[PDB]
Amino acid sequence: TCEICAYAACTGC
Repeated sequence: TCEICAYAACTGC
């Protein structure tokens, strides 16, 4: 999912 931190959910990024 967070392959390139694609989604807003992908925090830290």
